[PDB]
Amino acid sequence: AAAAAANLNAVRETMDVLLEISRILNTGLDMETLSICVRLCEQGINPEALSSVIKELRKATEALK
Amino acid sequence: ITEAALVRDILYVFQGIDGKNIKMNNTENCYKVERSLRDTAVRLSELGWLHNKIRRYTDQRSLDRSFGLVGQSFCAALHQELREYYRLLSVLHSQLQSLTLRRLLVWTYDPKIRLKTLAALVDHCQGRKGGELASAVHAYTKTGDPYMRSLVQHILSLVSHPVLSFLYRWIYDGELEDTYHEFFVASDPTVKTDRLWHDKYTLRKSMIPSFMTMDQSRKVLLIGKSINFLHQVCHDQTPTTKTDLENAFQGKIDAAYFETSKYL
Amino acid sequence: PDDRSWLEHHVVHQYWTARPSQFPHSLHLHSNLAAVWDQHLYSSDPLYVPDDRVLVTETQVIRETLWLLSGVKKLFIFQLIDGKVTVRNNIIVTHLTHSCLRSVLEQIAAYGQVVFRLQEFIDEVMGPFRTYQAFMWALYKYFISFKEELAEIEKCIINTTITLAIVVDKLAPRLSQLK
Amino acid sequence: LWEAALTYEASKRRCWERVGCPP
Amino acid sequence: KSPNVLLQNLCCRILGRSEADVAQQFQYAVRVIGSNFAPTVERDEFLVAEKIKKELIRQRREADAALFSELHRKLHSQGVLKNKWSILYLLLSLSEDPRSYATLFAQALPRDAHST
Amino acid sequence: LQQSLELKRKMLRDKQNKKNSGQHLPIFPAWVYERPALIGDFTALPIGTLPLASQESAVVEDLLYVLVGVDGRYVSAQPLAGRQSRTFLVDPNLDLSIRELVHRILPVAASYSAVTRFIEEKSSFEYGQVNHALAAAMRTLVKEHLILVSQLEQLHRQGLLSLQKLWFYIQPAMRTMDILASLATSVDKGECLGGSTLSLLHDRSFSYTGDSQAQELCLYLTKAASAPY
Amino acid sequence: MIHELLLALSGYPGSIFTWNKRSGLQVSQDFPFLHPSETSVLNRLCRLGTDYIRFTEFIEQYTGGLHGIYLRAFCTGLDSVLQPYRQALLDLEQEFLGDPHLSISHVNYFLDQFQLLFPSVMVVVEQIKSQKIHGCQILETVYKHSCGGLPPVRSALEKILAVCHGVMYKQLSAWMLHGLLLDQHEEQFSLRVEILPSYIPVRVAEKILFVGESVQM
Repeated sequence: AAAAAANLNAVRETMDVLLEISRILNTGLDMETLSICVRLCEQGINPEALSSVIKELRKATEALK
Repeated sequence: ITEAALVRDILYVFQGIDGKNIKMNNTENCYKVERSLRDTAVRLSELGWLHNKIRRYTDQRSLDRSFGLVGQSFCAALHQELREYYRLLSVLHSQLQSLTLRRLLVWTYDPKIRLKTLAALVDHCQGRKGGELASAVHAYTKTGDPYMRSLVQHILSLVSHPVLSFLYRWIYDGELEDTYHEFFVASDPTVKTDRLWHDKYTLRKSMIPSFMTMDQSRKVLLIGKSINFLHQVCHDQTPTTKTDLENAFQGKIDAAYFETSKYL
Repeated sequence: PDDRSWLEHHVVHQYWTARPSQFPHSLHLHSNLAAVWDQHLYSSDPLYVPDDRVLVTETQVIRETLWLLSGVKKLFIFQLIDGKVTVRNNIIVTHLTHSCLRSVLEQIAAYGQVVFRLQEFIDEVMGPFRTYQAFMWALYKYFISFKEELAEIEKCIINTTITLAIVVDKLAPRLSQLK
Repeated sequence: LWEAALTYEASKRRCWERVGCPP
Repeated sequence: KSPNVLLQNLCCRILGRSEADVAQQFQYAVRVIGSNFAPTVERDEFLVAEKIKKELIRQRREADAALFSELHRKLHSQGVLKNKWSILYLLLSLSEDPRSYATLFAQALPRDAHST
Repeated sequence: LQQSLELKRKMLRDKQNKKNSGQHLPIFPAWVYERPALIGDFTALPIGTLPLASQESAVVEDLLYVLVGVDGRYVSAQPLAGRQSRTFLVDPNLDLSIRELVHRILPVAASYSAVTRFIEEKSSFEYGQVNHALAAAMRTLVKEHLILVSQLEQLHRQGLLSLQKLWFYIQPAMRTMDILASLATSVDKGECLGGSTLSLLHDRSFSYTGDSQAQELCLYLTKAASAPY
Repeated sequence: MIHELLLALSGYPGSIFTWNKRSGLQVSQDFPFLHPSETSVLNRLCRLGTDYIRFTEFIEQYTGGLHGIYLRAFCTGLDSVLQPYRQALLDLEQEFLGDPHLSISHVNYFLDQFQLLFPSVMVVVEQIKSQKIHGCQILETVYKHSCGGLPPVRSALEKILAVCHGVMYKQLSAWMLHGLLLDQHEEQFSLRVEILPSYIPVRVAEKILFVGESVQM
C-alpha cells in the first residue's frame, strides 16, 4: 500500500551507495548494469563466475575494435 | 553486570571522556572499571590515557604566544591529526544500532600505532622552538618503518613553511625580523653607520635548520648582508632583482650570490 | 461528510480555533522534544501546573511570520497589548520547549514592531504638507518592492527545505536595511 | 523492471516533525 | 528472474548489440556459470569488508577506508538485500588503482568441513 | 622485563659516541615500556563439576581468549616476566581427553607472546633502519592473525565452531607464527643488527622450504628488510 | 534535540541552556533520556556557541564612547568571518532530515575547526576593549595577529585588513587630487602622521603632505 513503495525507495538509496563503491573501485559497470548484478546475486551464484564472464565479454568488444 | 554497558562506556573513553561505570581517579593510572571483561577493558583504554596528554599539550602550546609561529604550525598539524581520529569515532558510534570484534581490539589496533608516534613527537619537541623543533621532527624521519616515515614527513612539511617564508625575505631584500628566536641569523640592535658590514648581522647557530648545514647558513648570510648594504647605504632600488626541495636551495642562493656582488 | 469533509481534509483549520489539534509524528526525542521535556518535568514532581498549549505544526508558523514581516495585521499568532507586537505564549509545536520558541518569535516581533509603526505612519497620510508627503512616498516605494520579495518567497512554500532560521538569513540583506 | 523503475526523481518536501523517512 | 535471459542481457549491455545478434558470448556464459553456480567457499561479508579495507590500506587511504565504513553502515541500516556477500566480493574482484605475497593472506572456510 | 632496560642504553652510548655531527637521537618515552597493557599478554567456578557438552563450549571460548594474549578463566598464563620463554597451566581437574586435545593447540599462544615482545623491544632506534623495516613487516602477519581469530570468534558466537574444526583451522597460521617466533629468538640471542640480520635472512630463506608456503613468507621478509639497505 | 543544539549554537538559549553574561549556556539538569557522560560532550561543545553569542553582542552596540569609521570596518569583516559558520550550520539541518543516526559527535567533528578560529579572534575582540583603539592604529594591532601561528586566524583577519586599507584609500584619494580633507572627521593642519602605522615610513608621509598642500595653491 504505502510501505511497499517506500521500501523500494529504501532500495534506491542503497543502490546509490553502491554507485559510489563502484566508481571508487574503477569498475566497468554503470548504474543500469549494476542493477542486473544485484538481481544476479540475490538468487545466489559465485561472483567469481560473473567476474570471469565480464572479464571475457569486455575483451570481446575491443578486440574486434 | 552486562557487557552492553561497558561497550558504550569504552566507546566514550576513546574520546577521552569517562563512562558511566568507567571512571578516572588518578591521572597517571589507566581507566578503571567500577571479571574477564574487566581484564580485557584496560588495553583499549590505554588509548584514552595517552589521548589526554596529546590533547592537553597542543591545547597549551597553541594559545601560548611566546611559543612562536614555528610550533604553532606543529599544533595545527596535531589538531588536524586528532580530527581524523574523531572522523573514525563518529562513524564507529553509528555502527552500533555484534561490533565487539575481540571487544573492538582489531578496530583500535591501527589507531594504537598512529598515536604512539605523536606521543613521541610531543615529548621530543618539549620546550623547543625553531630549528631545535625542526630537528626534533627530522629525528623521527630516521626510522626504517615506511608507514612511520610517510606519517612524520607530512608534519615536517607543515613545520617548515614558516622558516622558508623567513628565508625568502632574507635572500631577496636583506630584511630581517623576529620577535622570537627561531631564525638562524641574529641581528644587532645598533643600526651602524659604515661599520654595518662587519657587525649588523651575526649568525644564530642554535637555530640553524635540520636541512641546512653551517656552510649553507654562512653563504646565504653573506648575500643578505650585501643586499642590505645595497639598500640602507647605496640607495639603489631595483624590483625583481634579488623539508627538501630536491636541491633547489643550492641553485637559488647561487644565482642571488652572483648578482648582488657583481652589481655592487 | 460532503462539504465538511472537503473542509476537514484539505483546509488546515484546527489551531486558530478553539479545538484540540491532533498531529501524527515520528516519535523518539529528536523532534518529539516537547513531550519528552514534559515527561521529565512531571516525573520530577512539579506538582501539577496543568499547562495548556494547544498545538501548531511548524510551517504555519513560517507563513504567519512572513505575513507579519510584510506589514499586514490581524494574525492569530503574535498578540499585542499596547501597539507593540509580542509573542503569543499559548502554543507549542512538537519541539522548541516553549522557551526557544518564545525567544525566536520575540526576535522577529522586534522587526514586526519596526514595520508596524511605519505602516501606521503610512496609513495616517492615506486616511497638505508637501514634504512629509514626499518622505512617506519614499518609504512606500521601498516597501512595495520589499513586500514583492517576501511574497515571491511565500509562493515557493506551496511547492526545497525551509525553516525559520533559513528565512531570517534569507531576509538578512533587507532586515538590516529596515533598521 | 523494478530497477528500471527506480529512476524517478526524489521528493523535495521534507518534514522535521518526521525525522525517520519523510517523503 | 530467469537466469538465462539475465546473462544474455549482460552480453547485450557490454557489447553494443541486439539480443538476437549475440548467442556466442552467452554460450561461454553457460560454460562458466554451470559447474560454478553453488557456493564453493562459505559466505561472510565481514571478511570481504576487511578485504576491501585491505585494498584501501594498500593505497594508504585511511579516510576512504572510513568512507567504506559509512557506506557499509548504510547497507546494514536498510537491509533489503539477502546475499550481501556476492556483490561486494564481485566489486572487490574488479578493483583497479586510480592512483609477491598472496599465499600469506588468510582464507575463508573451504566447505569441505561443511556440506557444500 | 628487567633485562631489556640495559640493551637500549648500552647501544645508545655507542651510537652517541660515534655521532658528533648530530645530537639528540630519538627514543620512546618511559611508560611505553612500563605499561603491561600495551602488549596483549599480562564468579569463577571449578570446571570439573560441569557436564561435558558445556565444558567443550567453555574451554573453546577460553582458548580463543588465550590466542590473543588475555588469560582464559581455566588456563593461566604463568608469570615469568623474563625472556622469550612463556608457559601455561591448565587445571588438573579437567577430563583427560579435552586436555590432550588442548595441549597441542597451546604453543600458538607461546609463539604469539614471544613474537609480541620482539615488536616492542626491537623497534627502538638502537637497532636501526633495518630492524625497523623487519619489525614493521612482522606486525602485518600479527594483524592477519587478528583477522583470522576475529572470524573464528564470529563462528563460535553462533555455536558453530568446535575444537575439532578449530584444531584444523589454526595450523597454517600456527606454522607462520612459529617461523616468526624462531626468527625473533635468533635475532634476540645473538644481539644482531645491521647487515648481520640480512645475512641471517638470506640463509633462513633457504632453510625453511617445506611446502613453499613458508619459503614465500621469508621471501617477503627479506624483501622487506632489505629496503633500507 | 539535534535541532535544539542548532539553536543553542545560534542566538536562542532556551530553557535547557541558561544564558548569563558572566558564564552563559549552562546545563546542570539531570536527564533520564540522555546518558550521564553526554553532559561532558555538551560542556566542551558549550565553549563554542558561547563565543558566537558574545561576538554577536559586540556587533549590536557598535554602529561619549568609542567612535570612528575604523570601527565600521573591523565589524564588517567580522560578519564575513562568521559567514562560513552560518553556512556550516545550515548544512547540518539539511543532513539531519534523512539520517536519524547523526549524533552530537559529528557536529563536534565538523565544527572542530572553529575551536581555533574563535579563541584566536576573541583575544582580538578583547584587546580593543581592554585598551581603547579608535584612531588609525587599528591596522597594526590587527596586523600582528594575522601573522598568527595557525592557518585559520591567519586568513580570517586578512579579509578584515583589506577593507581597513580600503577606507584609507578614500582619504588618500580625496586629499591628493581634489584638495579635500575633513569631509569625514578623523578618529596648516593636515596632520595624520602620529596614528599612521609604523611599517609605513616617514618618507612616503612627507611626500603625501606636500602633494596634498600643493593642490590648495
